[PDB]
Amino acid sequence: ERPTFYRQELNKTIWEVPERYQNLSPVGSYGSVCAAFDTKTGLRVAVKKLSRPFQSIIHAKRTYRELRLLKHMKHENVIGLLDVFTPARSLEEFNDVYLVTHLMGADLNNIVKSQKLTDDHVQFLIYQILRGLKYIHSADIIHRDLKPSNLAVNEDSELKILDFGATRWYRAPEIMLNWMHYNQTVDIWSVGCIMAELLTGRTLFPGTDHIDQLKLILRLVGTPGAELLKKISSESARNYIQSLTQMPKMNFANVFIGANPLAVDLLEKMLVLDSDKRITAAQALAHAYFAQYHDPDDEPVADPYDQSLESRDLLIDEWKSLTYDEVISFVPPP
Ligand SMILES: N[C@H](COCc1ccccc1)c1csc(NC(=O)Nc2ccc(F)c(Cl)c2)n1
Ligand SMILES: CCCCCCCCO[C@@H]1O[C@H](CO)[C@@H](O)[C@H](O)[C@H]1O
Repeated sequence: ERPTFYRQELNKTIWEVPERYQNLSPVGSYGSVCAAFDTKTGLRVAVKKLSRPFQSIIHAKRTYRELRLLKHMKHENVIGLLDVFTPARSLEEFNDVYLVTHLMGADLNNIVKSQKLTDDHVQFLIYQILRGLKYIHSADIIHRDLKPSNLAVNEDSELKILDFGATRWYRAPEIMLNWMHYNQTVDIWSVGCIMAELLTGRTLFPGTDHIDQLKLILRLVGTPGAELLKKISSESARNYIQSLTQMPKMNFANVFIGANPLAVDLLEKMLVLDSDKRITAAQALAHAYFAQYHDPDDEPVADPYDQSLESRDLLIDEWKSLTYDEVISFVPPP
């Protein structure tokens, strides 16, 4: 039935968790996190107690979005939920939400440490990012903030996409410019930036501020062509682009000296200024770069995700009751 809970003071609050979660050890103070050992499954886990989840309409709305999103994500290369619990026995005593996931003690920076990786290692890591992206994108979700710190990787370089949200170095140029109709290929831009860095051992676009970032990008990809200029709604944006000194797109072979030509080719297809022209995640997985990994029969797709439900304007007690239903309805994975 209901598990037996135990109480323990941790992170300046009294945590109340199932007996199955042992040796809680704080690893951070959105919400505070402890590392634990799950005696039921035999896994090391991260247990997150949400901070102030139902303090305001906004916090309530965010708690619900976060829970619904994590419950929906069921893929090897994306973070998922091992468990969700509340010590509450009713809606009326319900106030705290805890989320449980695989403990991931390293991100892509922790494993890569500014060093060149081998080409075979890059194929495996990027393959996994694109396999997870195919799945996220198939749900009609855009990550919007893919970077090394949002990618968990175990010592065996098995990788999961996360969202915890220099922080600007992997952002698509349109995002830097506050465009308002992004497509999924904003994430593909980020993947190109990550991929370039893994190969070379160096940040591709290490901008010092917002405008320097755009400057570095344009130096590599070129100033916008006529086709792209035709798609610019903003009269000021237009005027500005028209007064630029046309630089040709650099040749990526003379930037990524030494690299597998297949890698250089993929990067050319990812880092195209015009978002409409960037390769998609599904296309990228079929690219010859990934021949040793690609398997069309095990690159699964998600059920559709309804984002209008979290975009409602509801009362706190309404979001709290809806979040409660989500807690109670959780079914752990096999
Ligand atoms: N700061 C916590 C500490 O980790 C502990 C923990 C424990 C249990 C459950 C979750 C996290 C954290 C890190 S990552 C995360 N949440 C998401 O990444 N959500 C999310 C949103 C949109 C997406 F598209 C995807 Cl792919 C993922 N929260
Ligand atoms: C200073 C020049 C910056 C380059 C302009 C960004 C081009 C990005 O590409 C643009 O993406 C938009 C956002 O989804 C789409 O609506 C457009 O169709 C697409 O061309």
